[PDB]
Amino acid sequence: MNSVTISHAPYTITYHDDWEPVMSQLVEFYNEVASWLLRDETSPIPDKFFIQLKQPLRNKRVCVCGIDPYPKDGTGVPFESPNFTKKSIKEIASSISRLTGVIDYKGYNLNIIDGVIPWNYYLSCKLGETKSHAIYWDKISKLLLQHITKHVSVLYCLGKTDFSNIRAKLESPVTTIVGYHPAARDHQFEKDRSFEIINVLLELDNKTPINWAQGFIY
Amino acid sequence: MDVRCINWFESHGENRFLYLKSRCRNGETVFIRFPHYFYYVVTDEIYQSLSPPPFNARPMGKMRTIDIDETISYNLDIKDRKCSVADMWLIEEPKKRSIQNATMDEFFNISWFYISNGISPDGCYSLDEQYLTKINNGCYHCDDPRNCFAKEIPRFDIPRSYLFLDIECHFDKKFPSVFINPISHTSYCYIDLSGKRLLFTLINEEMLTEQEIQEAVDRGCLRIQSLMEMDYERELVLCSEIVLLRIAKQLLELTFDYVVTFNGHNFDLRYITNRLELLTGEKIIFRSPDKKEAVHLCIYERNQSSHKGVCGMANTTFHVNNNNGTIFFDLYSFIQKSEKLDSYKLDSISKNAFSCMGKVLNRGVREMTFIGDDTTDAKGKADTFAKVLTTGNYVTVDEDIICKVIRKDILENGFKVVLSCPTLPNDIYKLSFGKDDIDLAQMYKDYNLNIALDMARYCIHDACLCQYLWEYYGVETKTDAGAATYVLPQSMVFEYRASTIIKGPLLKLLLETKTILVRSETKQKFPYEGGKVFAPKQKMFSNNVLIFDYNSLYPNVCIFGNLSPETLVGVVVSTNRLEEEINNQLLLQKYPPPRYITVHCEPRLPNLISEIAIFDRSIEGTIPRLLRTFLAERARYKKMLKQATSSTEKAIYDSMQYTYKIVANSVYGLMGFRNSALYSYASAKSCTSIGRRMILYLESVLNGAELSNGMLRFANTLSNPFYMDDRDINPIVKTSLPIDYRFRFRSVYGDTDSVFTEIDSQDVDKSIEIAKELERLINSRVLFNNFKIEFEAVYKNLIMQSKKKYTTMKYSASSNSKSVPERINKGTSETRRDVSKFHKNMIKTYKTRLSEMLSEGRMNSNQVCIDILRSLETDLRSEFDSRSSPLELFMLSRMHHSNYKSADNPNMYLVTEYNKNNPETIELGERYYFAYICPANVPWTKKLVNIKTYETIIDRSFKLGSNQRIFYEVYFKRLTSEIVNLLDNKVLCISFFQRMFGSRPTFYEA
Amino acid sequence: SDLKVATDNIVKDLKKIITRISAVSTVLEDVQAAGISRQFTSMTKAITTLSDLVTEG
Amino acid sequence: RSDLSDLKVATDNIVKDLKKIITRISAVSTVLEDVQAAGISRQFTSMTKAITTLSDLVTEGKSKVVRKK
Amino acid sequence: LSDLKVATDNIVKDLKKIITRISAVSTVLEDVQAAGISRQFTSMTKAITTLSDLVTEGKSKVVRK
Amino acid sequence: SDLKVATDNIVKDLKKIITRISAVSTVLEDVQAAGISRQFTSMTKAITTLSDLVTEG
Amino acid sequence: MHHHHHHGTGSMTSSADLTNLKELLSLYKSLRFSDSVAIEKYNSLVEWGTSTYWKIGVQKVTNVETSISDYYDEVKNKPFNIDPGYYIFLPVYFGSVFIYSKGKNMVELGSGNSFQIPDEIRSACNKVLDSDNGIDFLRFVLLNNRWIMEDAISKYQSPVNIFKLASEYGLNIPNYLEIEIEEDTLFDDELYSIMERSFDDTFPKISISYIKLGELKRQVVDFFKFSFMYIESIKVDRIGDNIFIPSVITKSGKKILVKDVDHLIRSKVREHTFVKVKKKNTFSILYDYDGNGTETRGEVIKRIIDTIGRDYYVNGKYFSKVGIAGLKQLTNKLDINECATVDELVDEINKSGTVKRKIKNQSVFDLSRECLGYPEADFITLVNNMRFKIENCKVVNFNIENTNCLNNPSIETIYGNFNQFVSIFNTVTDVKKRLF
DNA sequence: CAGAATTAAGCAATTCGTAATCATGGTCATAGCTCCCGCG
DNA sequence: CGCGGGAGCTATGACCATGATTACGAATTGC
Ligand SMILES: Cc1cn([C@H]2CC[C@@H](COP(=O)(O)OP(=O)(O)OP(=O)(O)O)O2)c(=O)[nH]c1=O
Ligand SMILES: [Mg+2]
Repeated sequence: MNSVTISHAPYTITYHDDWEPVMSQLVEFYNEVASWLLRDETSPIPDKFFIQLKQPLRNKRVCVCGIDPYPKDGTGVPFESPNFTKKSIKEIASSISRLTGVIDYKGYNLNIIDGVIPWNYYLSCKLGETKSHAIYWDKISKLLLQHITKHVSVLYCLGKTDFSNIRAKLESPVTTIVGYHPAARDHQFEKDRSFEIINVLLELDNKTPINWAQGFIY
Repeated sequence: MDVRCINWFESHGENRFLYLKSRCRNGETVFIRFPHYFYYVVTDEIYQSLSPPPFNARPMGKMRTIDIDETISYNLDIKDRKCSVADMWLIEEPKKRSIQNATMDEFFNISWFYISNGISPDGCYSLDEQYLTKINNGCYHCDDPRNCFAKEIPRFDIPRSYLFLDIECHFDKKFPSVFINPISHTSYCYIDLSGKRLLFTLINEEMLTEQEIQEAVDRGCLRIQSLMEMDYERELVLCSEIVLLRIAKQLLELTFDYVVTFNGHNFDLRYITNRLELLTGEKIIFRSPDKKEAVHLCIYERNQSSHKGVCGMANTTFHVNNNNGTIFFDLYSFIQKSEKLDSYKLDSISKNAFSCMGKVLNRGVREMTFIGDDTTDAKGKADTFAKVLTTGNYVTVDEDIICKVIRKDILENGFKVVLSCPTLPNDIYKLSFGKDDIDLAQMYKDYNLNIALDMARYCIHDACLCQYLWEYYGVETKTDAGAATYVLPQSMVFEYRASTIIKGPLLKLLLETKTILVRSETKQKFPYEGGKVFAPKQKMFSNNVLIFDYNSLYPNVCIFGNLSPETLVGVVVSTNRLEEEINNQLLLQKYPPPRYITVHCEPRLPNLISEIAIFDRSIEGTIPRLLRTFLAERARYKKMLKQATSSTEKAIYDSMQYTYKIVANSVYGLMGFRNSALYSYASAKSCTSIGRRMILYLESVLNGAELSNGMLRFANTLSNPFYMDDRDINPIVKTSLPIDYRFRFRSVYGDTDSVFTEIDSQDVDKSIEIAKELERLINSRVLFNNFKIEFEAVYKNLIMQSKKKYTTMKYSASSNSKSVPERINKGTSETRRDVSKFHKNMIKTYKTRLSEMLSEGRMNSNQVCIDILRSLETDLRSEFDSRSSPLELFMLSRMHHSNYKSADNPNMYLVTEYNKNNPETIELGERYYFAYICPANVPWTKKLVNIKTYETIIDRSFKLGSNQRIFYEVYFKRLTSEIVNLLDNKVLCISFFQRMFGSRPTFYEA
Repeated sequence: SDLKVATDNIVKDLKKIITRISAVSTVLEDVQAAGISRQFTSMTKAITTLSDLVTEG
Repeated sequence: RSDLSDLKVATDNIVKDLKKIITRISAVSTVLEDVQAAGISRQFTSMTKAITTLSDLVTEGKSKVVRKK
Repeated sequence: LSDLKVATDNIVKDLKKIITRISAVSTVLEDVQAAGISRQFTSMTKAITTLSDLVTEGKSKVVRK
Repeated sequence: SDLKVATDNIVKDLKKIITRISAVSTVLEDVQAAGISRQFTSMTKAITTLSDLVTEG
Repeated sequence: MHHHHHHGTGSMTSSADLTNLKELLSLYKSLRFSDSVAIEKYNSLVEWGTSTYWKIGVQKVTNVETSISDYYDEVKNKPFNIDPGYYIFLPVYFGSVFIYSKGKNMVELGSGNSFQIPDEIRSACNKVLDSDNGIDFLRFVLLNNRWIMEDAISKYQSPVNIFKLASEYGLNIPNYLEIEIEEDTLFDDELYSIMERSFDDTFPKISISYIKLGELKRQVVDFFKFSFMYIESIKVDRIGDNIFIPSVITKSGKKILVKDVDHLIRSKVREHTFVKVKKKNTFSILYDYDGNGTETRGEVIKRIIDTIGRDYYVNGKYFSKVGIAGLKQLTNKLDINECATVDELVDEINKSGTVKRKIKNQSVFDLSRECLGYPEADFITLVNNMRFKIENCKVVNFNIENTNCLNNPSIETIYGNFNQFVSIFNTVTDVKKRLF
């Protein structure tokens, strides 16, 4: 649980000891991308760009990866909205509702799940824009997902178009599930039963299956 | 009104449309917006079974449906392959829907749009105007493409517009980052509809002081402060970076036919759009021709996984999200797909492409004046060199030294160049346009106006070099022919590989032959034996070797025996010789030999001993007459190659016919490829089996064949090897040769379709016209049906070190004895890309040495082993001690992919480490230069381990450190093992290899 | 010929011993077979010395 | 000879009898040394045939118990 | 000869070979007796008795006292 | 006719033994005398065993 | 041109691929008791999951050591104290232990091969697996050409209710008892012997496996003394028609039972030698040991066939004798009425519609190979060295070219009976032509 | 209202590097095993 | 006089190190 100084607006960024092998390169990449990144108003606050750097990676066996935060009201934690207005976490909660048989809930949060680290590939985006900070976060996103997939057993990707390159963005073999995004049309995310597939692929790796009922906020 | 299809391009989002980019005769760009809707093919009862009616449905007629599944039958009796003829209707929906038991799902909607509406994507059409509906100026909308695109007028030349560009960026580090490094130059080649090629370079003015800016204004450069002040006619324009980016943006938003870059989607266009988003927040907005939907320039990565091994990601190409119709074309990706070169950096492509032989008229102390014309090299090669010399700056002489162009003269039939070259004794030297031989980061450290104008010249050389590679590879002609043949949009032609480009003419054929292919069970992959390779009879041939090459062997196999998945009657297998004999006789009586061909093939399973594939030749399959279409295209581009005179057009049309040969062998290979829907293991296995029996037949006929008294006789009879045929089987064949020509032929080597026929004559012209007589006599009597061979070459001094590895002098059928031979290397060290240039140079020199001491015959074998190993000893110790040769002639190269069975593969780990440490990100499919590098304090290493750990990827900005050195030992190990593979006295070779490298040398066994 | 009848009784006893070796040798355990192969290498050494004495003298 | 429980007494009897055979072979060898040092003229071709059959029989008895795995 | 150590070592090292050859003669005689051939042992008895009484007088003459 | 001449060579060898013991036996020293005395008791034990073999019939 | 993805991704997340992943997990948990068919299905699902997901936790297997010792604890050769509770005492029989996987095909312990079984007993076993899907495998024993269901190892249901349903289904079960143990009693040889006498089973039982109700894991207990008995001769006695079990006779006269042929060849039993036999008061049990001789397996086959008889051959797990084959053996293998002529045989196969289905479904060669009881691999090896002259799919003349296979005495014996094979082959060929 | 949209040619044969496997040899425990001395 | 304690030699099986063989995959090309 260490902090490394950044020249730009997130001056102190806090990282767990599991994140330590890639922080000397993350600071190098962020000190060149941030001076042009922070001109645009970012959907998460820059003070909370790296609040999932605080999460350990040894206990996590599943990485759930979105490509970016929400275009508005980004809290820095992927797939968290305390107002529960976002359709992506709503459809995630619907899929887990069919999974776990839990119909009564007030929100869903993937950060409180043991063994699941909710990840945004690009750590920020502009207000009202999707994948706008792609060019800023390409190198940092590559390096951080390189680091995550060394520790987690199963990577789940929430984008079919957005994570089509993910076998090139990663180079270490990891269990990669490129799933449909919850906000994708045709209700393809309603149709797929990927969260069981996460547990079965963990059972293939002799890992503890994710109890997805931990994510519900009562 | 008459148009010619420039490009087809589809828009997505909201209402989904297809667009055509077209040009009329007067020069107006005309767009036709079609409705783009999904295409499905179902039976008539299924078409009435959909409760939601389709948006449109028009009848395709009663079309037979063939279940192309391979079931091995131990008994002779086979179920007839399903031939359910039903009336089929084209389901046309604007929204994607899933239909149960829907057929023909392998094809794209765009090919279905082409063929069901009868539109050729490379065609000229008189558009029936009342079907067109005018949206705005230049854009029309055609609801009924069948009736509007009905008149296919022939070709007319159109004013095709272009924009060729490279950019240069300031790297104080090894490689530019977007965020910290500015753009120095953006060089542009604006070829508009009026046809004049405007060559202008935009120069950044924040990289220079106002003393240097006003000096540039005094020297003729134009200084601008806005977009409207910009003049495209001015050769050199000074501007701010933000105005430079706005000029770049407004040029890229122009509706060109082609914006062509080299490595520019990956670097130049991405850098332009990202630096434009950084400095001013603007984006390069591509608008649709109806101005409905507009997208920004976002370079999307596209990855192609491999189809062998673990199916890892093997190639990465970058493209532009365009919807205005401009074919944004990266030449890096195209030449990576097409050419086979050590690296596809632009200066290596300029090494390979614009290589001309130059005579010397004047010699000076520091200036060497080269002349090149139709007498020095091939016709049209000197125009191509002069065309590059119009903007070229540095010319590489004999691929080793790089010389700056002092003064440029463009002749009528060649070039006149003055080069900063040391005085060289020979008169004719190879001239290539490859390297600049500069430290660009060093010129960025001490940037001035003279350095700015020099890199403006180099940047406009690169931008026009995109055009010279465009015309050298003939990419608009290649694009048009690929669009017509593969029935694909012009922007889609090279981007897909074989499997998609088959599907266009395959769909044309399956609608023509009224046939649908379906599969019920899963496709199962088995290993099958390929084409037969014969061991060489001996290593050296003093005596001339005739080369007989089948005209498209595996296509002619598939056409001859009607090898398709759909015409496979079934597969008869036997675990035992008893049911093999029963099935053999009962196979002959059930299936007649003319209409059905039984191919005795290699078993798919270990318990089976025979696997006989039966093909119905009564009705022609879709794979054979698809191959007939592909060899028709190859034959017409081959006869356009024959009528071609200039070397550039000859290279274009030779690449055309080679590409069509490759895609015909891909119609082959998709039957061997499991994940294709044209997969037919029996058809591909029997294709290799018939090709095996044909090369065995042509070998056994040509081996032991003698010519006597003007009569050519063969050792074996001229029987069709699969059945009794109507043609006579008499090996006694009358020639049109003189009586006194008594010469004996024997086969010494055979690789798949190419038998190497050693005639005992050494006369070149005699062997050539005797071999033309042999080619005529085999094509008239020995071969049958579609099978033809061509006498390609006479191989003199054929040095076969192994199978698939030979060096020889080639005399073609058009060439004579007095004509100069072309030294052909096939699979040897000069060909291979994992072999360093120093290795290639000493293999060439020692091949020359061994050839001359074996041709003289004065000198014995043990002592020539002595002196050539002592010469190797002194050369390798001089190279290890002096280290005079640079790093670039010890650079290996390999393709960066992810197709690795091991997670911890050292090559993959090397590229990932270099991608972490260096600002270069080596993409997938990139060919990177790497060398074995060790610290210089390490002495000569006897026993070699951890060789992959000594690999260091070499960049053009990479310089070898003083502490580091080239690991010469393993290069010398490979060189020594090839050299002792060349020559005799193996025990001394073992001792020599053991004393120098602590190891037993690898040795070939014949 | 006392030496000849002594060697004849030796080879008859050893023939009976090798027949019961064939009787027990299918299921001899590893330390068992190691010991009896050690004794058979001692056999080969002893008959090597005996052959040297009958050859050289 | 019939229905023996463990091979250990059987193989121990085998080994002890074979120690007796090694002792008797070394005994006949070291008295052959004495009769050769005596200087009496002897013809030992049939003795060489006897040791040839001895070596063949010892090899036949050895080869069944030589090697594991 | 000085200090008589080499003489004692010499007279010790041969007598083990002597008793080895005596046991060899005993074992060859056992091998003859177990062969079943008919044998007379009179001259051998005379040789062993004269060896025995020469050994006993040597033992009486080698006493430490 | 080989065992008899073998014992005759043994008798001649022990004749050499007893003559050299009688030559050196003017001084013998006590511990080596006790060692060769126990050697001679082992000799007489082996001779008694061989005499039992020749006199058992 | 971005509308065809950066790199197209399959629908991993679809439900059918979840069923493939769950099947991959189920056959991964069943690796040690699956056949080669389910091993190939597991490897197909592994390569699918590796092409589909960029890594999976499981890897491809080239060979699986087929052992069920995770469910089955160490065999106790000494008396012990049994805990209080309810137990299911099941007798372990002498023959080769076979296991019926969830893939509806029978697996051999120690080899993993699929032995080929009669149709009714496979149908009964498949209906047993259709009754309870929680069964991991069905432990079977093949002794004297009989399949006894030893045990039904299942996650949930006790084997007692399995056994009565299998006995109604036609399967062979032991007469087993379930009892309480009242107190800590030394499980000795006397209580073992009266437990064996309580098992009213004529067929030989080598040990007893008891199942706790509290614990799913079960343990085999076995009280015996190792014995090494001299061998008088080796005999075969006929257990089915053309089916012979090997047997070993001692010099005392007591008969050592032999599991299969490959037990007799693996342990290298020779006459006038010693073999490892487990001794009981009731019978004798040959140990499953490897032979320590230097004699190769083919020369053991040489010597065994030479001692028994030249017209005996190895047929899988049982010896088979050759003879003059005719319509009687074909009607016996077809399980149909005895028939005088081939015409009458054609008629009765037409009368019995399922027998006509069986004639249509398998080939002439497989029928004629099974009718004489030839093995699979040995007879393919024999025919693969022979050239045949043939009229009308009938062997008029047979000759062999390569005599290297005649060193195999089973192949030599089947070559001796190849005239009768040709006669039955022509008969079955005429039957297949006249039916169809 | 907050993305999806499938491709993908085969095998033969050589070379080279790495890693598993095996032949050969060196070394070390280890049982045979045999004698020296000794003490009752 | 007879067997136990001790010590030294000596083949002999097992283990380990070194180097040669070979399967095995990548890289490449010929086809
Ligand atoms: C090049 C190539 C060839 N093949 C097969 C198919 C046939 C044989 C011979 O083709 P060849 O190159 O000699 O020339 P060929 O195709 O026979 O045509 P020409 O000899 O040029 O007329 O090899 C293939 O499968 N894949 C390929 O990429
Ligand atoms: Mg060809």
